[PDB]
Amino acid sequence: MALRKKNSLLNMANSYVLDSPQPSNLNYFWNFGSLLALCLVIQLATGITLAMHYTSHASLAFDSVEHIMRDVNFGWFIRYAHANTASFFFICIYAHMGRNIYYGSYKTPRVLPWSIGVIIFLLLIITAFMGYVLVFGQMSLWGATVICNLVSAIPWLGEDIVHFLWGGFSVGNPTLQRFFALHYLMPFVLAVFALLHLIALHTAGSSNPLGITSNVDKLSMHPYYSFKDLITVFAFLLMFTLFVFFSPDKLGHPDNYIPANPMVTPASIVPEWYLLPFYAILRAIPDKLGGVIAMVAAILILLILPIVDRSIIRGNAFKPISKLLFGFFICNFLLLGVLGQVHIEPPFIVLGQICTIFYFSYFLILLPMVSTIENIFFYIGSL
Amino acid sequence: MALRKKNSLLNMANSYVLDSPQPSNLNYFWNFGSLLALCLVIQLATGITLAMHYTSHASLAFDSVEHIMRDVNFGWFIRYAHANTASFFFICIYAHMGRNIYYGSYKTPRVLPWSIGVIIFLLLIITAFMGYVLVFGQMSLWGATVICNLVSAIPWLGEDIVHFLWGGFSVGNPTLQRFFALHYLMPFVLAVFALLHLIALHTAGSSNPLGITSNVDKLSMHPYYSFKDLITVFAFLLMFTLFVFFSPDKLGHPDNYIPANPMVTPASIVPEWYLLPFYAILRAIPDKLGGVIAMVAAILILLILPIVDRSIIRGNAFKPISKLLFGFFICNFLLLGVLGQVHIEPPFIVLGQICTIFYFSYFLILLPMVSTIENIFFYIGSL
Amino acid sequence: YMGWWGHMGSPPQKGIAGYTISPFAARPFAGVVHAAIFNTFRRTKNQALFVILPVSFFYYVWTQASEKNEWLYTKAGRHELAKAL
Amino acid sequence: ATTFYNVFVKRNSAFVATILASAFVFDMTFETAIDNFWDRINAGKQWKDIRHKY
Amino acid sequence: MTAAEHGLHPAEYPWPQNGMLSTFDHASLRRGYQVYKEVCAACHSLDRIAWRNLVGVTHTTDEAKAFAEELEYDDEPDDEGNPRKRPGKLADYIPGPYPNEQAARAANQGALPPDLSLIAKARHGGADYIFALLTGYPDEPPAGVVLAPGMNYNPYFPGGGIGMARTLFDGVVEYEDGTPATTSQMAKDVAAFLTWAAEPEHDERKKLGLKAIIVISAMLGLSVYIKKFKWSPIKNRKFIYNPP
Amino acid sequence: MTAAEHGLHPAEYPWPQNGMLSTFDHASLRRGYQVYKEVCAACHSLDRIAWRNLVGVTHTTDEAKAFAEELEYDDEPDDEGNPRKRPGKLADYIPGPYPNEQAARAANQGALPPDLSLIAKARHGGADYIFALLTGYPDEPPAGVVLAPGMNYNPYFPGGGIGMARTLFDGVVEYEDGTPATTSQMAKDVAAFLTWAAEPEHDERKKLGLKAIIVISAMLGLSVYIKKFKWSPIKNRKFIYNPP
Ligand code: HEC
Ligand code: HEC
Ligand code: HEM
Ligand code: HEM
Ligand code: HEM
Ligand code: HEM
Ligand SMILES: CCCCCC[C@H]1C(=O)O[C@H](C)[C@H](NC(=O)c2cccc(NC=O)c2O)C(=O)O[C@@H](C)[C@@H]1OC(=O)CC(C)C
Ligand SMILES: CCCCCCCCCCCCO[C@@H]1O[C@H](CO)[C@@H](O[C@H]2O[C@H](CO)[C@@H](O)[C@H](O)[C@H]2O)[C@H](O)[C@H]1O
Repeated sequence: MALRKKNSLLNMANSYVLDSPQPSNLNYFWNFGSLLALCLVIQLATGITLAMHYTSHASLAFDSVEHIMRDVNFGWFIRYAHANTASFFFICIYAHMGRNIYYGSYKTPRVLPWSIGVIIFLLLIITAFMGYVLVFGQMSLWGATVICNLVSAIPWLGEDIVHFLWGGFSVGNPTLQRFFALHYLMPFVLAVFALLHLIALHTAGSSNPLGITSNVDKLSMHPYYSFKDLITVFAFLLMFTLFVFFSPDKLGHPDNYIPANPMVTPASIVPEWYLLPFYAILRAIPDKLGGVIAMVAAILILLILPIVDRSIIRGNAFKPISKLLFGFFICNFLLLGVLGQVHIEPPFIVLGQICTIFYFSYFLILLPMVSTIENIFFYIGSL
Repeated sequence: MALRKKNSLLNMANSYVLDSPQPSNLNYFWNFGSLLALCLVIQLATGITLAMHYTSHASLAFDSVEHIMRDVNFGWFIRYAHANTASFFFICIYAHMGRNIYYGSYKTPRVLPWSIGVIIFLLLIITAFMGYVLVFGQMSLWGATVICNLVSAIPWLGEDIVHFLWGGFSVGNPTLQRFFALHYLMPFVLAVFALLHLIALHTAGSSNPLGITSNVDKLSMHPYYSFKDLITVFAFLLMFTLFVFFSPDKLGHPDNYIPANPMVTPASIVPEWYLLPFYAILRAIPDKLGGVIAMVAAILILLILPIVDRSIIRGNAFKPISKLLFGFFICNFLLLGVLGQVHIEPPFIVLGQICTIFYFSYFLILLPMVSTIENIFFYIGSL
Repeated sequence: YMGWWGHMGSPPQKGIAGYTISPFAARPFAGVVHAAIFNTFRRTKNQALFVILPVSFFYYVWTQASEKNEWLYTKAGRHELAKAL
Repeated sequence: ATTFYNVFVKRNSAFVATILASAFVFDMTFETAIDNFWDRINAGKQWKDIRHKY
Repeated sequence: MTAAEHGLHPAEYPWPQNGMLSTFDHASLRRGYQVYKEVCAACHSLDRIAWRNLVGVTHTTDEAKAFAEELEYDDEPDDEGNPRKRPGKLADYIPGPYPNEQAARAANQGALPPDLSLIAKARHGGADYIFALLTGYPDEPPAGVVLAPGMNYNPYFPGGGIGMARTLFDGVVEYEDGTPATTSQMAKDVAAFLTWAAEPEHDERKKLGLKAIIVISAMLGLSVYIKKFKWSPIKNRKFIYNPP
Repeated sequence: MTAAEHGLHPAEYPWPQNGMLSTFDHASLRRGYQVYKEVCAACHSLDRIAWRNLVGVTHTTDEAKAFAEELEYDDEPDDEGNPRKRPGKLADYIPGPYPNEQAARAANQGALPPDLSLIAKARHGGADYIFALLTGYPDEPPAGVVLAPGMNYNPYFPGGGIGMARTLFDGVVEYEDGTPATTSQMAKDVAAFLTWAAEPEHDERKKLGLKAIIVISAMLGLSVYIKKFKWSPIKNRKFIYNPP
């Protein structure tokens, strides 16, 4: 017996990166998982390095970030890499989730990796939210203030919970120091859940773009998918290079280069772009608590896809009507993102409400209807 | 099939904490593994909490620790728990390693868990060394200075490496901020290696005090060893209680309540007690590089126990001469510890050299001789 | 070298009958007083030398070293200290 | 004993409810008992004992 | 929002540093330093820049030491513990015009002139915004605009009323290199200088970027060849089926 | 090392707070505060203690506010940005006698009197060391000891020559509670007060410890019963072997 199979430690690595049997027909949308692993490795390497030069105390935080930019050798690179890779992490995660929804990756027997995936996504959001506060610029402070005040909506105990989160009566030094400790921790938690969702997947294996079994025709993970993953690693590095070296501030807000000032309120307080669709959903509901619930529900509703999809066939490759609906769902999610950063003004207010209704009706009405009708069309159409 | 066996995630937990088949005759020295897990959980919980209130900048570090002691609710407890549990972690680890050496746990087929265990021990040492510097009192600073200057002994590049570690020309702010980031990280690395050494063990299972196979007579981990582990959890908590609540500074050095001062040198610079034997070994060799090598070798030599033990029988339960030698080896290691904190004065200088020779001769001469002779005595004695 | 329940890797077992009784049917502390006194005495007596010999030797060595060191740093020990350095 | 077993012990839901209710009562009574005992062994020494002078 | 509330968007000017392979013009940086020093520094600090930062960018070691040595900085107390001053060193930061915010506001009719070290990154528009703002004070506010007391009309500033008056007029500075100091020239130089102050890694970053782009592109090309090479047995596979 | 180089070891005095269940004596703490304030505070700071810390320990809210309000602290600058003072508040820290180290050393023949907030933890011996040192200045140094200039002989201090002279003499303080202020009484009170300053959680910590000890002991006893209960089928197992 080969050592890679005999030794239990080597055999675990072998099972995931070498002998792992994969479908032979995965397309390039199966490359996002390893890109997400790459973003995670870059964030750990850059984040731990920033932590060696950053000071979490509110009197020094913003200046420690300027010290990183100006005095630490290659500090500018490490900071820009960390800030831009946070955006790339979300591009890759939305692509990965888009692939999973289009190809029916959430269907049995893969409900459990999908459900752990939904938690990974929530952990990413919290991680990135706390990391952004650490700069302690204007957007850091004011974004923390408005987002943490959403917790005040929790009935009875909400205000008490907010003061407890802040460690005081507004966002200040206690808040910043705790966000640093939690920002350092959360990526380790996220790496554990990423590993868990792959262990859960390993029972059924990867799905594939046709939606059929691949037990008939498997390929080893290495060398086939190893070398296929390198192509997108270098494509990603080229995109990364263009942002980090040539346009390092394109994805950021200029106001975060002003030190936090509790007196002056910035013109517009908006989240980072990757949170914008959830913010538009929150704005759509007039009630404070209503808005919070809708915003959370917009993520938690992903957990019901395994139920509301009634199709007897996995994925959309062969479903023209499902493909059209999916296209509308995606474009609506991008429009919600754009509406998350407009001013609360006509006619964007009503538009945001219609887009919010469409977002939820995809899960609750349209997908169950369309998937039911397509079942009948496949059966009658092929009689 | 039971869900605990069917579901792959549940089945992994099941395999380690519930159905795991254990020998039915483990004694209380098999309880140190779960005590070490308890110390690790306490250090993670207390350490992450301290990180929410601590400031790593040299101008604020010592004062942030006083703020924790004085102003943070239960800050005194969290700090004393963290500081004392670091000592308990080493008591438990020495007991655990003592059990492993006495019972032959390093012999085939358990070389790999033992070898990963040696790395765990090195990671513990580095973790605790960096954590102690974070207080930035007199012992923090001066202990960092002396220990980091040992690296200057590396030929050719040693001085350059030290300046690179410090981030400057002496121990200062850059050093403290990097030690904070690495102190936060290292426990996560240590938890991974702890898990790895248990996965490696799971192929052969636990050894037992008789040194024979337990494949004939197994007991489930739960409820038997679960409930046996609770006894020592509460015994540990009682010891912890007596230090943390009634004598929280007994194991510490008063000089670490003086703020770091690069000008004034403390009367005596000694490491924390748990590093003292290694320090005595270093002092024994007059050469700087010699001393460093001996000190590292004193830990790395544990890796050769699987080779130098020539016995055909696992462990010392039935070996009167090996038991006597083991007793001398242990007491010598404690004497080395005491000599690590005496002044460099007669007659402790020569004593430290004799004890150092005995430490190494156990591995290189005595154990191979005694184990060879006992093999012959067992065979002839039972003819 | 270890399997799992049902195929643990034991040589075939045959001819052994094992018996036991329910924890609810048994007195958990039956014979505790006898054990605590006589069993512990037997167990301790048989291991006593393996502790006493090394502990007593290293304690003696330490005591001699620490006493000499103390004496060398008194007035009376001045001359012997001068030679020792 | 049968009655007691049947009501509080037999169903785990009831057993856990009884343990938690007992923990609540223990917690409140133990607090009060320790407070009084601590005050008696340290009588005349605490701020509450000298406060009246000021 | 009304366009006034947003402020007019600045033109895109062709800066020397625009361009993937382009550095700053260091002669413009030097001239911009002189405008900062003779005009802006009366009201604005540049607190994140040390004298050593100018060296090998705009000035030699000696010129920068000379600037530092002309100033007095707080030293460590003397032996009786009394305060002392020392001459400046290269390590020192360029000192600001005011001791605190209150003094700054008192000198500027309530308005607080921001520190300019990050201003090029802290405003949409960057260099273009700074150039547009400095050169965009009309002689007369558009009819109908009511300025608050101590405000000046400037369309680039959101709301239109800014607490900073026009400061650049032809020949307020005499450049040491003989360049005609027009309003436009000084605004261009100072905007370039402040852009440098906000991002002093700029020139190095873009050159390292060029190296990265080249290597990564080559590696992308080779990774495509190697993937296709390894995959060709799978892609080229053929089957013959004979139903059993 | 010589015994002189180590310093004489202090006696173990029976402090009220010695004892697993014992608090500080708060009346002694109050008297010790008064010794700090009237004797030690001339040379030593207590920088880690705020006025609010005394409240409900040694003083009422009003007494502590009165102490704070008698002092002036630096306020925020006024509207012209000029410095201002304000009266003290409970949040303020007790102010030290010197502006800096240099001033402190100049007043004490070169020696620097340490801050006393942590001194009970920062010295082997704790309260016993402080009491021994304050009461252990002999009238005459042992014959043969040569003191360096500005040094005083004290055997408890390592090396024997300390820069602090004897300061406690019978009746230097008049206690407000009528206690006779002897050298010994004042040294005991101030040592108690400084021990409190180093560890103000002391009283609460020990009471929580008592609760922990009781609960954990009970749980240890019950965990032994439960382990033995669950293990009895294994311990009681019997075998009959019939060789096949
Ligand atoms: C004598 C006063 C004074 C002089 C001279 C001065 N400024 Fe200002 N500046 C101000 C004040 C006051 C503000 C704040 C205006 C406000 O917020 O209403 C300001 C604001 C600015 C802003 C920020 C506008 C914004 O978007 O918030 C920039 C950029 C600026 N100044 C650059 C310069 C440059 C470049 C120069 C000269 C070369 C200069 N200033 C000269 C007083 C001055
Ligand atoms: C007028 C000066 C002066 C007064 C009054 C004074 N001290 Fe000091 N004290 C010093 C100086 C100077 C040192 C430093 C001595 C040295 O390091 O040689 C010192 C050192 C100490 C030390 C530390 C000794 C060591 O181990 O390093 C303690 C404790 C101490 N003082 C407590 C007190 C207490 C308690 C009082 C009064 C109730 C007091 N002092 C009054 C000047 C004073
Ligand atoms: C999923 C992984 C992570 C994500 C998505 C993430 C995201 C972010 C974001 C968005 C910021 C704000 C960046 C900026 O605009 O300046 C940030 C800052 C920071 N992050 Fe992370 N981060 C991750 C992992 C880590 C890790 C593991 C550390 C280890 C400490 C860390 C340390 C920091 C520090 C110190 C800062 C503040 C300095 C700065 O702004 O650059 N991060 N992070
Ligand atoms: C740190 C974030 C993540 C990492 C590193 C990660 C990694 C991966 C990897 C390597 C795979 C196998 C290869 C592939 O299909 O791309 C995979 C598959 C999968 N992931 Fe993720 N993932 C992450 C987040 C998520 C999220 C947020 C979800 C869901 C909401 C998700 C759901 C899934 C599912 C369902 C699969 C199986 C898809 C299939 O093969 O059909 N993952 N992931
Ligand atoms: C194996 C686990 C760990 C060990 C052995 C350990 C050991 C130590 C030690 C010896 C100190 C000096 C304590 C003192 O005397 O005050 C310390 C301080 C510290 N540790 Fe840890 N530690 C561990 C895990 C962690 C973790 C996971 C964190 C998370 C950040 C952390 C954060 C800190 C901080 C902030 C301090 C400085 C404040 C203080 O001294 O209490 N530690 N650690
Ligand atoms: C964080 C530190 C550690 C943890 C949490 C840990 C945990 C454990 C646990 C739970 C076991 C099984 C139960 C037991 O025998 O006690 C075990 C066994 C073992 N550990 Fe450790 N351990 C640690 C460090 C080490 C070190 C430093 C070594 C070796 C130098 C070591 C070597 C072993 C060996 C050889 C075994 C198998 C012993 C046997 O059952 O015969 N471990 N450990
Ligand atoms: C939760 C699912 C993840 C599985 C790992 C969890 C833990 C796990 O394996 O538990 C067991 C309870 C294990 N004890 C034993 O093997 C054991 C075996 C024989 C006898 C005794 N006692 C005798 O009297 C034993 O105690 C133990 O303490 O090990 C921890 C270290 C593990 O934690 C980790 O590695 C992660 C981190 C805390 C290090
Ligand atoms: C950075 C991550 C930290 C290290 C973690 C390493 C990867 C995760 C491994 C944990 C999962 C182990 O859980 C289990 O492991 C075994 C051992 O290979 C694997 O077993 C799998 O491969 C083996 C042979 O390669 C097959 O006989 C088996 O049918 C198949 O299930 C599976 O993966 C999983 O059933």
